[PDB]
Amino acid sequence: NQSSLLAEFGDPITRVENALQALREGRGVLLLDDEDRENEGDIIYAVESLTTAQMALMIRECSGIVCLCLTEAQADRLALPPMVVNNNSANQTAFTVSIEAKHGVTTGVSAQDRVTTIKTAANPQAKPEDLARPGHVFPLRARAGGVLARRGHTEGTVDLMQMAGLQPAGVLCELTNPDGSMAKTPEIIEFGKLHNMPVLTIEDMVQYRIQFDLKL
Amino acid sequence: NQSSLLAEFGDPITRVENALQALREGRGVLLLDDEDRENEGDIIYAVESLTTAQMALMIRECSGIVCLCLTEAQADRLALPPMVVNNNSANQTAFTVSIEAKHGVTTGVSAQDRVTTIKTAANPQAKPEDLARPGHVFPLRARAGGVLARRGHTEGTVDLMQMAGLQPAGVLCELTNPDGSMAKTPEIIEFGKLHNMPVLTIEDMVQYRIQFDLKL
Ligand SMILES: O=C(CO)[C@H](O)[C@H](O)COP(=O)(O)O
Ligand SMILES: O=C(CO)[C@H](O)[C@H](O)COP(=O)(O)O
Ligand SMILES: [Mn+2]
Ligand SMILES: [Mn+2]
Ligand SMILES: [Mn+2]
Ligand SMILES: [Mn+2]
Repeated sequence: NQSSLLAEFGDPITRVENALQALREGRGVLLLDDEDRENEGDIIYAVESLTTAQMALMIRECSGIVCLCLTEAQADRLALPPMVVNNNSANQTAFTVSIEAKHGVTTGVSAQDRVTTIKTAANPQAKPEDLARPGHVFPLRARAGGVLARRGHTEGTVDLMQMAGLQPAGVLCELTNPDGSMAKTPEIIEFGKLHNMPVLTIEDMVQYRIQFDLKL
Repeated sequence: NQSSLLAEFGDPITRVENALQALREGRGVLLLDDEDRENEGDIIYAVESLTTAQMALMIRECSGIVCLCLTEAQADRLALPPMVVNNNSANQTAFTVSIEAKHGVTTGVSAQDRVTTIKTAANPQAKPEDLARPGHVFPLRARAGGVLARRGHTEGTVDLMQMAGLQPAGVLCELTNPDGSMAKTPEIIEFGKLHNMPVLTIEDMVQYRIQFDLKL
């Protein structure tokens, strides 16, 4: 069972602490949501240490649809409305209109261009016009309350950054197997081993926030 | 120079004929746009023969942001408005709001789910509600006139399908190098060799349409 499979990463508190420490060191982590939800593992990286090589890894190993998780304040600062008014997607994933950096990029898709666009959007001094729309980076609005309000990877990502003392912005992308099927827990653990990436779950995060009166 | 590099695929007419023949056989092709434009090569597949293995190849070898090129009529039939009203992206790429199949899929990202969503959207009997919005497939509206009106991969894709006698819908995604840089003409030719994919250019297509009074 999943809990058993993740015992080798530690108990849930340790799984969380190790994930926060990796983010502080500028490395990436792997977050699983609930098995009854998507049952998917996302590579997560902090924006402030994001490199081209980290972006290249997400693109060649994940779905390629790399999302920027932002606070509501930061999405508002950028004037990013939701992509659609009545979002009838399954999880109601909070996609804004997509974005490209307006300067410093060419077609927008190269790993470097995506990082340039991500760092431009996430800049606390960003202004709306720094971003052309549409583009090849996909922002997601994290709910206030984080994973204590919505058990999504979006909220997990921004919560991880805050809990780690980092700028509240991170990127994510779903781990995909070579044959196009989505990575399940055994493949996610194995990929974390290869790439020295801690593995944790939203459930670990909820327990942790609800054991250390953590309001972010 | 590029023209020289592509002489080994034939003269421009032959490059086009070989691309149309591969599509009819259900294989994929590689389309380059103008060197002064994006200078990028897209893997293109026809929707009607699209398989999970073909979708898995685009995801692990390309940007992962897989687009469905549709006619204006078909995008209208699906009630797909442009993602943004004032599109200030560089090429004014005609992104609609993104889509997922409403039935037959789980999270939407697996290669199989994307094909399910693509085949649902492209179905000539499709209705708007067959697609949830937003999602993980990105439709693009091809301009009337095709590449004789707009020299984009979008129009190249739908034009290729029509010229080949196929249903006017195809998918595309930009060929990406392992390190995240975008594939340039030498890498595109080499990738076409490996995967037995013809290579052609929008310029080949414009010449061809303007040498065989081809109005589609
Ligand atoms: O759809 C996705 C991004 O395109 C992934 O499923 C991402 O994890 C969605 O976020 P969430 O888990 O918060 O709904
Ligand atoms: O942006 C893209 C898809 O996301 C690619 O550049 C695609 O080729 C864009 O289409 P076009 O060449 O017609 O502008
Ligand atoms: Mn910020
Ligand atoms: Mn998710
Ligand atoms: Mn059609
Ligand atoms: Mn293009």
